[PDB]
Formats: sequence, C-alpha cells, structure tokens
Amino acid sequence: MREIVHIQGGQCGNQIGAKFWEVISDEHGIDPTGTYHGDSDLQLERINVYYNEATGGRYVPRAILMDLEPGTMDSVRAGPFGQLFRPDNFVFGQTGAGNNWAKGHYTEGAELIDSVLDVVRKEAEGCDCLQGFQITHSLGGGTGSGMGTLLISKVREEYPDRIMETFSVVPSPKVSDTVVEPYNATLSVHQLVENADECMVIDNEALYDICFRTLKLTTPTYGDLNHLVSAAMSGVTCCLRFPGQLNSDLRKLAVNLIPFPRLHFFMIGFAPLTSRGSQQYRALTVPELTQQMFDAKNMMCAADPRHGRYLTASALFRGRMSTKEVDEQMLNVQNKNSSYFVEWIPNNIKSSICDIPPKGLKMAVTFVGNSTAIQEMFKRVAEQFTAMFRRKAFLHWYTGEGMDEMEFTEAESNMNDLVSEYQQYQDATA
Amino acid sequence: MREIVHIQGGQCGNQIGAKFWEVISDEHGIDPTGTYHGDSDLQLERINVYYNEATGGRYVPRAILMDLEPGTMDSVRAGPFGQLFRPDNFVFGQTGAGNNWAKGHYTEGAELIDSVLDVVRKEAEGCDCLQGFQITHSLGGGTGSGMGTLLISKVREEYPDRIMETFSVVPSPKVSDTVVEPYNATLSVHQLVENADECMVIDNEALYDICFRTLKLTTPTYGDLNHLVSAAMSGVTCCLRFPGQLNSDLRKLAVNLIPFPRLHFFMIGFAPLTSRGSQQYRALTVPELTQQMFDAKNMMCAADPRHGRYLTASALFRGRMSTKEVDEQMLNVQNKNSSYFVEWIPNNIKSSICDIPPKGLKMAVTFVGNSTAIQEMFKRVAEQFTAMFRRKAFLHWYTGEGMDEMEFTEAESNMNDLVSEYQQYQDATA
Amino acid sequence: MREVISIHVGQGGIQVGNACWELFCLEHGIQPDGQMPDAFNTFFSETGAGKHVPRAVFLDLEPTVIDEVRTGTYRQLFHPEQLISGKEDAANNFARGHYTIGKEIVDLCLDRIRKLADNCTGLQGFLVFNSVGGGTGSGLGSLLLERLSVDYGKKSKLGFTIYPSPQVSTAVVEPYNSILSTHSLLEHTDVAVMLDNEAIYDICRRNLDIERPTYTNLNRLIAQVISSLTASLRFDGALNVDITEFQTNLVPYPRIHFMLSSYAPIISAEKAYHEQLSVAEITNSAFEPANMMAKCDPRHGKYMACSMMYRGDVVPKDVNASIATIKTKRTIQFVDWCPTGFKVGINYQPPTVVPGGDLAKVMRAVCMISNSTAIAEVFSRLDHKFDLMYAKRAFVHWYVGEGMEEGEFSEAREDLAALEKDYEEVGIET
Amino acid sequence: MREVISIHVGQGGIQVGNACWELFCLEHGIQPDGQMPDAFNTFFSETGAGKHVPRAVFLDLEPTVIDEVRTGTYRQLFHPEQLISGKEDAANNFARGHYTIGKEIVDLCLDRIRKLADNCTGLQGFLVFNSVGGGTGSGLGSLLLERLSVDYGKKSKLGFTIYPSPQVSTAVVEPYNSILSTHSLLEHTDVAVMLDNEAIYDICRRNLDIERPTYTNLNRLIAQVISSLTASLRFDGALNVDITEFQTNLVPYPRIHFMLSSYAPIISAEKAYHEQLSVAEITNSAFEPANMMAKCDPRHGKYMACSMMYRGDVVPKDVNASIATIKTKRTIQFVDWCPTGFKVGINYQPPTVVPGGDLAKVMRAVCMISNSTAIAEVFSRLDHKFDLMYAKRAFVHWYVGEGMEEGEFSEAREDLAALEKDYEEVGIET
Ligand SMILES: Nc1nc2c(ncn2[C@@H]2O[C@H](COP(=O)(O)OP(=O)(O)OP(=O)(O)O)[C@@H](O)[C@H]2O)c(=O)[nH]1
Ligand SMILES: Nc1nc2c(ncn2[C@@H]2O[C@H](COP(=O)(O)OP(=O)(O)OP(=O)(O)O)[C@@H](O)[C@H]2O)c(=O)[nH]1
Ligand SMILES: Nc1nc2c(ncn2[C@@H]2O[C@H](COP(=O)(O)OP(=O)(O)O)[C@@H](O)[C@H]2O)c(=O)[nH]1
Ligand SMILES: Nc1nc2c(ncn2[C@@H]2O[C@H](COP(=O)(O)OP(=O)(O)O)[C@@H](O)[C@H]2O)c(=O)[nH]1
Ligand SMILES: [Mg+2]
Ligand SMILES: [Mg+2]
Repeated sequence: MREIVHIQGGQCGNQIGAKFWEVISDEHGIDPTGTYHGDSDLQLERINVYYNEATGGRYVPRAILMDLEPGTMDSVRAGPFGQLFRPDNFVFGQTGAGNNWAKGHYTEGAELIDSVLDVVRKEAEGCDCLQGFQITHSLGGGTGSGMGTLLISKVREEYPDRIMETFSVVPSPKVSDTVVEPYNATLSVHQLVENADECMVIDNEALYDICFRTLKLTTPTYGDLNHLVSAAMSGVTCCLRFPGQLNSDLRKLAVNLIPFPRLHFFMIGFAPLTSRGSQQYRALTVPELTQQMFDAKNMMCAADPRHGRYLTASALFRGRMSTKEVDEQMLNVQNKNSSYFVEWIPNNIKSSICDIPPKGLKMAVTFVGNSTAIQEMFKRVAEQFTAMFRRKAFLHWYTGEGMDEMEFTEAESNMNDLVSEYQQYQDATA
Repeated sequence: MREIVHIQGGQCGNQIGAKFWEVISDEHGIDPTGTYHGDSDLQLERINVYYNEATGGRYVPRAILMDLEPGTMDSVRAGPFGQLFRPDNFVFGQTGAGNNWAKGHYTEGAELIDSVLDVVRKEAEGCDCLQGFQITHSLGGGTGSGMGTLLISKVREEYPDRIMETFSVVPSPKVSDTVVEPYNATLSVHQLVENADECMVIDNEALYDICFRTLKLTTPTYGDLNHLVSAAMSGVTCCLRFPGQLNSDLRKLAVNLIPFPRLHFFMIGFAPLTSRGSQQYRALTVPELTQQMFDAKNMMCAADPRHGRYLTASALFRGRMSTKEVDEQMLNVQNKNSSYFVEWIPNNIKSSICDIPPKGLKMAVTFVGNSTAIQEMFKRVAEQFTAMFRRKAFLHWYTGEGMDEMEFTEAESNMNDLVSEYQQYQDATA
Repeated sequence: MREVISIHVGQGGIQVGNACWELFCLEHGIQPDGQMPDAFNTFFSETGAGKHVPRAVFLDLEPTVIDEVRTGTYRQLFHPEQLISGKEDAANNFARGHYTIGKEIVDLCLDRIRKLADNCTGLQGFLVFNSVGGGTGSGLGSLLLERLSVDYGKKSKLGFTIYPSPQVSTAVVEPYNSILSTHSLLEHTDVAVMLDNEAIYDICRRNLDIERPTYTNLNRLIAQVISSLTASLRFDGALNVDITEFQTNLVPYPRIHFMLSSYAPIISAEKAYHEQLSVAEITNSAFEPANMMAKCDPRHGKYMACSMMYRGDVVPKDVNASIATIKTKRTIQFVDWCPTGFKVGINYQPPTVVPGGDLAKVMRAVCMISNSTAIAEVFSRLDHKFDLMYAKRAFVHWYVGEGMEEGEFSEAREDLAALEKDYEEVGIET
Repeated sequence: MREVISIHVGQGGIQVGNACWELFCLEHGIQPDGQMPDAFNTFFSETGAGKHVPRAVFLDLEPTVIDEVRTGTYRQLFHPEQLISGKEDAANNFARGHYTIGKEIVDLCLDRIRKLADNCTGLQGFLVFNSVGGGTGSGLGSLLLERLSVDYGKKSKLGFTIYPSPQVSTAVVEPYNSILSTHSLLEHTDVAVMLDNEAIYDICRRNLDIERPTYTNLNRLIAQVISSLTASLRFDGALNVDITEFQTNLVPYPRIHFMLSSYAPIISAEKAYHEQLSVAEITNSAFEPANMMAKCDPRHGKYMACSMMYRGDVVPKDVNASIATIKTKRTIQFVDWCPTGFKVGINYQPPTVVPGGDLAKVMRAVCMISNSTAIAEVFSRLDHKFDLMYAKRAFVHWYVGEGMEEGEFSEAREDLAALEKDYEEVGIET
C-alpha cells in the first residue's frame, strides 16, 4: 500500500538510479536475478512499495527509464543489477538534444513523450493506493532538464492530488562541465517551482568536498557520489517500508516542512560518515549523530547554512534508540543555536524514529532542512545567466527551434522574484 | 459432437491453413506423424471436433484443399505437419486462373468444382452432428475469390440451416501486389454478403503494422502473419473444445453479434501481444488484457474503430479467472467510452470464459466486434473500382469468358447500397 | 506438370538462345553433356535414364550459326533434328522469309512444335526470340506466330523482340521490315518486350565499366532477365506469379501490350561488396530512367501498370515500405484511372552466376516489367525513318519482286498511325 | 545506432585520411584485410559475414594518390567504387575545381553519399578533410558543402581545414583560393578547426625531438586528435559528449565557429616514463601557447569557450582541481560575458599506439578544442597577402578564363572585412 513509482531521465538521473536500485535491492536481499535470499521476515512485508510481482516468484522494479539517446541505457543494462529493469520500460530516441533545452522540450521531447507517458499511465493506474512519484534528473543537461520538467507538468495535470518528489542536481560554478549550463538551469527552475511538491538540490561540488574532507579518500569517482546520493534517497522513505515508533510518510513531511506553497527547496545530508581508518575509533551515540547532522560541511549543497536562518528542520533517525534522548538532543540543538532559527515559528524541528537500521550500521540519520541560505545558489545562477544573456551569446541555438527571448525574460524575472520572496521571510520579525 | 469441417482454397488460404493446423495439432499434442503424445486428459475428450479417427490409432484432419494449380499443395505437403492431410482430399486443375475472376468462377472453376463438392458431401454426410463450415480464402486472387465464393453458394443451397464461416483477406490499397485486385474484390463482395453467415476481414497492412509496432520484430515474414491469424482463428472455437464457466458455440455468437442479417462483417484482434524483451516486464491481469483488447492498433484491420460506433462486441477470455472482475471491467470499458457505443441497444458486449489457456500462456483473449467503422474499406475499394472501370481498363480479359459489364454495374450498385445501409444505423437515434 | 517451349529464329535469336541455355543448364546443375553428375521439368524433359533434352527449337535459313552450335561443347545436348536449318539466307529481305523460302521450311518447324507439345501435359505457353531488323528473323517469326495463333488458339505467346536503336544501326533497310513485323505481331502476340541494343550498351558502360563490349555481354543480361521472369515457375516462393497471370495485370486493352524492362542490381565483384545492396536502394535503381533496358525516357509519359519480380532473401514488408517511397516521389506519376499499379512477386532462390561472366554473386535482385505511355516515341521515330525512304519508293523493288504486293506497305503505316492515336487517347485523364 | 561519414578530398585530405584509417583499424582490432581475426558501428558497417567496410569516401581529380591507395596493403579494405578519381587535375586553380571539372564529378560523389547515408539509421553528422591551399581540394570541398547543405539541411558538418602558415608556403597563389574557400565555408560549415603546418612542425621539433619530419608524422598527430574527439561515441565514459552537443557550447554566434586545437601529452618512449604524467601537468601543458596546433598566440586575445576532452583513468575531482588552477592564473583571461567557459568530457579508453610511430603509450591524455578571439590575426595576415597581389590584378587571368566573374574576388574581401569587424565587436566588454 501507499507505494510510489520511479521515473528517471537523462544520463545523470540514470546513473543515480543505477545505484539507488542496487542499494534498495541489497537492503531487501534481492539478488541481481530477482530472487529473494533475505534473512528477516520484515524484508518482505512491505516489498510492494518499490517492487512488482511476476510469475515465477521474481521481483521487478516499477521504474521508467527515458533518454533522448540510447547509449546510457544500453550501458546501464550491462552493469550489476541491470537485469531487474523490465525491457518494455526502456524508451529512447535516435537523435538526442545536445545539451539544448529547446530541443529537449519543444521539438524532440514533445513527440517522444507520448510513449513514455503511456507506460507511466499504465504503471500508475494499476497500483493499489498511489502515494506519489519521485523524479531524478539533472539541471545541467538539455534533454534531462527539458523532458523531465515537461513530464512533471504533464503528470501534475493528471494527478493533482498526489505528491511529487524531485531530486535535482543544479550546475555549480566551481565544477563546470558545460558552457550552456546557466541557460537550461534558469529555464528549468522556472517550470520546476510551479509543479513540484518537493525539490531537493544536490551539488557535485559539495559531494567532492565531503568525499575529500570527511571520508578522506584519495580518488573520488562518480560511484561514490552516486552511493552517497543513494543512501540519502533511501533514508527518506525508510519508515514507510519498516515499522517504527513514529511512522511518517512523505505527505507528513510535506505538511510539516513547507510553510508556504512556493518554498519547497530543501538541502539534505546524511550521517554518520567516517573514514575507513577511523571507523573503529568512533562510538555511535545520538549526540555523535546529531552533532554531525547539523554540521555545515555535511550538507549535500555548497550553500552555507550559517549564512541564514532555518525556517524548519526534519530528522529521520534509524535503529533502535530511546525517544527521550532524541527529543532532549533536538531541544538542545535548538537552544544553543537560537540565532540561526527563525523566531516567529516555535518548535520548528520534526523528528521520527525507525527501528530498522541500514545494513551494516547500527544507527543512521537523514536530515532535511528548509533554510533561507539556499538563496545564494539562485543568486549566482542568475548572475551567470544575466552575464551571458546581455550579449545574446549562444541564443541563436535556442531561438532557431521556436523559442524566443520573451520566455527568457519571464524566466529571469520569476526566478529573481522567487529569490526576493524567499529572503523576505528571513528579515521578517514578530 | 457439433463439429465442423475445414475447407480452404487458393494459395493464401492454403498457407493460412498450413499454420492453423500446426497450431491445432500443437494444442492437442498431436505429433506430425498423427500419434497422440499429450499430457492432459482433456486433450482427447473433444478431439472429434477437427480430427477423424482411422485404423492404427492415428488422427487425420477433415480438411479439404482445393486450388486451380498444383504448386501450392505440392509445396505444403513437404512442410511440417504436411503428412496429416489425407491425399484423397487434394483436388487441383492443370491450368490455373491467372488472377482472373471470370476464369475461376465461370469457365474453369465450374467444371472442376464437382469433384471437390463430392468429397465435401462425403465429409459432411458422415459426421455425428454438423455445426458448420469455416472457409479461408483471399479476395485479392482470381481462382480463390471465384471458386471459393461459388462453393459458398453451392454449400448454402444444400445446407440452409447450418452455419457458415469465412475468413477473408481483402486487398488493401497500401500494400498492393496485384493490379486487378479491385475487380475481383468488388465482384466477390457482391456474392459474399448473400450467402456467408459470418465474415471476418483480415488485412496484410494491419498485420505488418502490428508486427512492427507491438511485437517490434525487425523482419516480419508471412510466417508471423499466418501465426497471428492462426491464433485468432483458434481462439474463436476454444470453448467448444474445452470446458468453461460459460460455453458459447459459434451459433450463440451469431445470435448475439448480428442485429440484421446483412450486417455480418466483423474485425478481430488477439491479446496479449508483447515483444521478446518486454515479456518479463509485463504482468498478465484482466485489466491489462482488456486495455490491449480495445486498443485501436490491435485490430487485425486498418479500419480505425474510433471513427465509428460499435453496434456490438464480443470477448472470449481464456484461462482460469474470476467472473466478477471480467464483468466489472466490461462495464467499465463501456462507461468510459459511451460516445463510441450505439445508444439504442444497451449492454452490447458479450463475454465468455474458458478454463483452458493456450499452451505457454496463462491468459488470452479473442475479440470480435461488429462496428460501423468498416465502411471505410468498402469505400476505398469501390473508389479504386470506379476509378479503373470508367475507362474499361482490363475489362476485355473478363468479357472474353462470357461475363458482361452489367454484372459489374449490379455488383457496384449492391456494394454501394451495402455501404450506405451499413452507415444508416450509425446516425440512427432513439 | 508445368511446361514452356522457347522458339529461337534468326542469328540474334540463336545467339541469345545460346546465352540463356548456358544459364539454365548451370542453374539446374546439368552438365553441358546433358547428364547430371523436380524443378528441371519446366524447361527440360526426362529421357528415362540419364540425359535431359531442352524444350527448345532453333531456326535459321543461313547454316553458319547452327553449324557452330552443332560443333561446340553443347553438341550432345540438343536433339540432332530440332536444329532446323535452311540453305539460302533471306538477306535482310522481309518478303523473302515470308513468301519465298520460309514457307518451305515452316512445315518442318510446325511438325517439331507438335512433336514437342504432345509430350507436355501442363503447357503454360510459348516463348519466342527474334531480332526484328533482319529478313529471316522477322519474316519467319511473323509466319510462325500466324500459324500458331490458329493451330493452338488461346495459348499464350511471349515475344522478346530487339528493335533497332534510335540512331545506331547496322543495316540500312531495317525500318521497312521492322514496321512490317510490328504490323504482323501487333494482332498476334500477347506480350512484346523492348530490347534495343543502345540502352544495354549504356548500361554495360556505366555499371559494368566495360568499354569494349560484345554481343555476348548483352545476351547474358537478357538471359538473366529471362531467368528472373521464369524463376517463379520452378522454385518455391512466398508470392508466386504465373505466365497466365499477366494479361489480367499489365495489359489494360488488347492492343496495348508493348512494355519495357529494367534490371537491378548490375555491378561487378570489384566494388559490389563495399555496399549493402538493401532492397530499397535496388528498387530505387530499377526505376531510374537511365537503367531502362530500352532507350526510352519514362519521364516523358505516364505509367499504366508495373509488374516487378524480386528474388533472394527479401521480406514483403521491406517491399511495401519501398513501394510507398516510390508512390511518394513527384517525378514518377501514374495514370489517373489506375490507383494501384504494382504487382509484386517474391522468390527465394538468389540469381545464379555464370563463371567468367560480368555479374557478381548477390543475395537480392529485382526485375521489373513496366507498361508505360512513353513507348510511343520509338514508334514515332521508326515511322519518321520509314516515311523518308517510302516517299521516293526506295528499295521497294527488292520487295515487290519477291511476291509482295505494292499496297502492303501502306496498311502497316495505317496500323502504326492507329496505334499512336490509341496511345494518345489512353493517356488523357478523365 | 550512431554513425558518422568522413569525406576526404584532395591530396592532403587523402593523405590524412590514410593516417586516420590506420589508427581506427588498429584501435578496433580490424586487420588491414578488413577481417577480425559493438563499438565498430560508428565508423564501419557489417557486411553480414566477415569483412567491415569504412564509412568513408575518397575524392581527387589527380589519379596518382588513389592509385597508390588501391595498390597498398589496404587495397582489400575500401569498396572499389567509392574511391572516385578524375583524369585532369585542377592545378591549384580554384575556378577549375568549382566551375569546370568538379561539376562533372560531383554528381557521382553525391550518389555515393546517398548510398552510404541510406544504410545509416542514427547519422550523427559528416566529417570533411581538405587542404585549403589547393585547387581541387578547396573547390570540391566548397561545392560538396554547398550541395550537402541543401540536400540534407540541418545535419552537422565538421571541417578540418589546413590553412597556410604565416610565412612558410609551398605555392605562390594559395592566398587567393584560401580566401575564396573561407568565403564559401563561412556560411556553410558548422565547425572549422585550424591546422596549419608550421605549428605542428614546431611541436614535433620541440617535443618529439625529430629534426627531419615528413608529412606522415603530422598526419599521425592529426589522426590522434580525431580519435580523441570521436572516442566518446564508441566507448563507455563517466561524462559523455556528442557531436550535436557543440554548437550549444562552443559557438556563441552563428558566424563565429573557427577555433584552434591542442593536444597533450606529446612525448617519446625514451623519456616518457621518467615522469609521472599527472593530470594537472598535462592540462597545464595543453594550455601552453607554444603547444597550440595552429600558429596563433592565445595571449593576444580573450577566450570565449573551452571544450576539452580527457581519456584514460582520470578522475573528475582531479579535473576540477586543475580547472580551478587555470582560472587562478593571471596570464589567461576569459571574456566578460562568460563566467564559466569549460566543458569537460571524461572517457575510460586510453589512447592507442601505432607501431613504428612517434608517440609512446600513456594512460592519460587531454585534447582541447578552444574558441578564442585571437584567431583574427590569421585572417588579417591572409588579407594583407591577398591585397598585395590583387592591387595589380596579378594571376587573375588564370581565374577569369575558367568561368569565374571579375567581381567574385571583391565580395570575399568584404566578407573577411565583416568577419574581422565582428571579431572585434564581440571581444569588447560591456
Ligand atoms: N542484341 C543482339 N542483337 C543482335 C545480335 N545479332 C544481331 N542482332 C541484331 O539483329 C539485326 C539484324 O538481324 P540479324 O539477327 O543479325 O539477322 P537475321 O535476323 O538472321 O536476318 P538475316 O539477315 O536475313 O539473316 C541487327 O540490326 C542487330 O542489331 C546479337 O547477338 N544480340
Ligand atoms: N598537413 C598536411 N598538409 C598538406 C599535405 N599535403 C599537402 N598539404 C598542403 O596542401 C596545400 C596544397 O594543396 P594539396 O593538398 O597539396 O593539393 P590539392 O588540395 O589536391 O589541390 P591540387 O593542387 O589542385 O591537386 C599545400 O600548401 C600543403 O601545405 C599533407 O600531407 N599534410
Ligand atoms: N553524480 C553523478 N553526476 C554525474 C554523472 N555523470 C554526469 N554527471 C553530472 O551531470 C552533468 C552533465 O549532465 P548531462 O549528462 O549532460 O545530462 P543529460 O543532458 O540529460 O544527458 C555534469 O555536470 C556532471 O556533473 C554521474 O555518474 N554521477
Ligand atoms: N498471410 C499471408 N498472405 C499471403 C501469403 N501469400 C500470399 N498472400 C496474400 O495473397 C495475395 C495474393 O493472392 P493469390 O496468391 O493470388 O491468391 P490465389 O489467386 O487464390 O492463388 C497477396 O496480396 C498477398 O498479400 C501468405 O503466405 N500469408
Ligand atoms: Mg543471318
Ligand atoms: Mg593534387
């Protein structure tokens, strides 16, 4: 019951999913052949959340994979746990977008999306009670940031009451791999605010910083960043698949973390994270988890959370632990940092406990906090956008496929209005 | 009891039968040597429907094969399961028709048909209780469309109370292999409406479209089209050979699907159909079967069923399933599509359940719907006929064998009258 | 039980008969001695033990070519007394071979034809080969056709005549006998195929890259066309075509039966394998005006009907997908009163290669027989050439003194005028 | 399902095509005979059984080079009839190869291009190679580009032109046809890469330590650059880049698409292994002005956008840590309206070594494609060279007498003046 379907688009989203599904399968004891080989009874009670049942007793994820080029899905199939995905759900084009948002949203993405919407509708109509959808995509690419966001609007138009999740990677100015990143980032943020019920920003720069400083491993690769993102993704829905002292589905988090409908851009972090050589030194206790949870360097975004004030915060503890300690520590982390918490909403931290810890760990915490410090990312994105747009650089590529500069002006104005009205509440006082 | 005999004519009909009998033999576990090697008891209880018994314990089909040239039957004998056919039933001429309807219906087909009628009479007089006849032939050829249709009238004149089936392939204008197709199509449709109790149109264009889009196989061949047609053919009489919750012979379908005696031209479709790579993704459920069953692209004809309104519909479910789900789904498919169902006849969908599924499949559905959208095929056939006839092109070939233009005029007028009076009920309101 | 008899008269006829009879013997595995070291029955007959005898007869009044045949490697193959030979040549005089010396030889040929026909049981029809621009060829062909049309009646006869080139000519008097022979075979032959030498010279030069061709290279291509036409009678195929199934598909009216052929692909082994030879590209090459086997421009006239044969591993869906592309093109337009004009045949046996020849071995080939309105140009230019010399009555004394009447020249002119008027009358839209 | 077609015209084009086609065959394991003793599909095509055929066509009017190709070890590889050859050379006259002898050859080349394109299903784009300072090369390249731009339209074409050196020159008239060809490809080619010989001579002398280089050593480096550019289409990588993803990242405006390349490391086996070849040092060497592949100074102008490809075991974090260092340096400054200008690609396959060549085997390499404002100097110096001789109308009679008009020289001068003004207008800060 109350299950969700997985939809991913683009190369970055496909690579994120290729590790997210591996993590989920390892958590539920599903072999790469789809056969259950788990140890505990609880591993099968709520498997309908992510997995479907077919004849022969094997399980198949309800994931939908889409891209405008076939290479990435032809590569993910040969990887581990690549056989679980149903071949029918693979939809792809023969041309690609070339990191051009217009091509992936107006000319090419519009004709292809009917086939993927057909299978999306097939998956949603069938399921017992829908909880919602979760979306993984990147804002630094053309086909992803175009087709995914248009699909968001199409899904929202047909299921207005369901919940919608988006895990979005925004292009940081530090590690830049594409010159046309500001254009399709700014165009995508315009559409994303209007339809997504929840959005979670993730930055490659913050992932590299975490890998270099906390884990202290010499050579980070995309596999480590994907693993961290996958652990963070799994931590959110853990209590929906396992029993606990205070169950809290996604809708309950939506109620408690979004004060106003347009303020739904969160930054997350996962604890504990320790190096291989120091994993024996540390002792896992609730104070040790909560001190690392609120650490500024532990956030999955380069945004500095002590440059603003938290509107609200959430924590999803895992493992068996006493609730009194959790509540007193949450109170203590809020009394010692009163300057960084907005004062006109008292008791702005939500907590939840799940009795099933991750495989290999005795305690774990997932942190989701809505803070005013996120304005800095939109500020720098808009700064680069307006630095590049004033000369109409690279504009002809977009304008040759039916798009105009008016949609750029409206997007810039709406993004600046969002930036302004997000900080409006930072200076608000009672 | 209540068995039927098989009669096929022409090259296309012979190739259809060469796969239909293979499918039937594989279903009943009969080896190509005529020896039973089946597993289940039910495989032998009603084998008298299609197979006769001879000394030595082997089984022989009661099929009659006729053509005006010996090549096709000399070729089908060397194929698999070709030895089952009794050599006595092979009747052929030494000249052929050359795709000329007049030669295959007036000059050559008239003299030969006595021998084939002798064996037809031998087969029908002997059998326990006759149910009827089923005919496979093509309307795009001369000898087939002539001799088969004249044989229809001869059989109807002697057995007016029995039921008669015809599976007719009409020449589509998209994939045209013969230039004189409109003439012998129009001449044949004139005679076919007067005598056939049921007619089922099949188009090569729709078969290619299905093979390319649903199965997604690279290189279709006549073997795949024949296999699809054979599965559809077998699905109709399944409950007459196996037990079920609601048995429904051919006469019961005749009662419930033909409102007026001249409206007996149906288009069919088979479900499920899935690609090799996606056969593991899909889960076989009644909603999944019924959503594909009413799909427009799944019809075995290029006629678009949402261009008209269904007069009535029928479904023959296979496998063990709950009847409540079937009835509620049939109601749901009729409430959500009220615009495409005629309103002066309520509850115009017939359902039947057979507990024996096809070999290798757990559930299957055969769909037979009488719709007003079939007018488009006769419209285009008559359009080509009147485009070619106004100049008297290729007319001398037909007029040199005792035929005249008056029979062409009467055929055109009767066909146009059929087209008009078939759509007369589309605009009828209560 | 299907047979065909080929008639070879004149030097060109015998030299193309030799070319086709190496190819048939090679294709059926028969050694030049006639001994094999059930498909042969179409062209050959079994003698009871050992050798096979061709169903062919060679005619000529001039003994040199027959004597060359009776001493080559094929001396043991042909029956000794079916190579009818005369003593005195007609010497390019039509009146000689129709009134003076051909009459005394025609009786032996008719006796041989009867002796060959009584052996066949399923005689499909006759084939005849004759170069038109010669005395004995045209005259004896006319006389034989006139005798056969009354001895047998409705049996089909096919004529592979070689008309003179527009400007290239070997004789100086060939228009006279060409016009007279066209008069004779206009009302006496069911099919006539155009074969002038200049177009085939251009084909060899452009594709085969031979700068010094001889007659053998031309005759090998003609033999390949004949083999492609008659393959469907002696090999298994998915879509068969018989000889009698032509006047119902390519001949709109009894007078109009002159059509021009084309073949594809034509390529040498040195550069054949570098390209894939898909069905689409070969069917495009076959319709190219420069690849017509007769020097006529199809862009100057409408099409009436196209009958085109495939052989090899071609799949019908690929054929349909290519017929659609041709219907799409704006440079090829069909006549108004013909909506569909294509007859398609598919065979499985790939074309056979002759050792030491020009063509390479390929798996796919296409041969088209197309009837078009543009053929009237050759008649007009031959008529213009005839009128120039008939104005002054030049070379007429060589014909009046051989028993022909003075008025016989005028009525051939009137029949050509009638044919040209008929071709104009048919091609106008309604 | 991704393909690309490479066009080689002129002596320099054919001699660099040979250089790239040893490298591709070596990199995919294909023997020179074409036989292997799924990544090949980008450059090759499967013939069904055995050999592979390159997707390349060789053009030249002068037969010596093609005859040398058709007798070397690679005689069996290329299809025999895609090595189009002429009889008479253009002899460094541009008007000859654009108006006199190139027109009669261009039709065969276009037919070959169509025959190769119909085979591909996912055609990414075209590659073309031509030395600019020659008659046939520049003229036929211009004519082919002009025909392709209208036959296909939006398909991407890439041009690897070799402009003359600042002072070193082999001809005396090459500025004229260089300017005319720049005129022709300015409005017809999507990407143009600079390749003058003097810079590569200096690279060989300084790094490879060869004091007597020949053309083969230059062509091997160019082939390595091509392989590095196209590696991402046929090998798995953590950060892929497609050809269509260029005009969205390197081309700010439709007129500005001339950029200059560089490669690193370039080192011999005698001293390669003594140093560690870290990613930081190779990415520093790639940006050194002395390692530009075209003799232009980047210190004299701003950068617009840098697209730079890695291959081997490079980790993204090390790439980011090196992009930061380059942004730090004060000697490299980017244009004001471009905050981020780097597009990064990472591939896993290390560069392959050719036996008997100059370069050694290394695990890391970097190839950069950089668009900079400093490129205007080559245009200015070519313009100055052109004006000196055009003042006195020298050598003009060799062009006017080959069908070209007198005024055609002036408008190329005006377009170069427009381009130089545009480059100055873009580089000024706001
Ligand atoms: N295609 C082709 N045409 C030929 C060949 N030999 C002769 N011809 C044509 O035949 C025409 C003349 O007729 P021939 O066949 O040579 O001689 P004939 O038909 O026996 O008539 P006579 O001159 O009386 O012997 C010439 O114009 C040639 O174009 C040949 O081998 N191949
Ligand atoms: N990099 C490089 N450049 C070459 C090579 N061969 C010739 N060139 C350049 O090409 C220029 C002249 O054009 P070519 O390619 O030699 O001759 P072409 O393009 O065939 O033109 P034609 O003279 O009419 O035959 C010279 O200035 C050379 O700099 C080569 O092998 N490598
Ligand atoms: N975490 C992670 N990020 C990736 C990976 N591959 C690419 N990216 C990021 O995705 C961005 C490029 O997105 P792109 O591939 O063009 O998206 P697309 O246009 O939808 O295919 C880069 O800035 C990378 O930082 C990966 O395997 N893991
Ligand atoms: N499904 C199927 N159709 C066929 C096959 N062979 C021929 N046809 C169809 O039959 C038509 C020609 O019919 P024809 O052979 O002339 O019938 P006949 O005159 O009775 O021999 C063509 O348009 C084909 O589409 C086959 O093996 N399977
Ligand atoms: Mg002769
Ligand atoms: Mg040259």
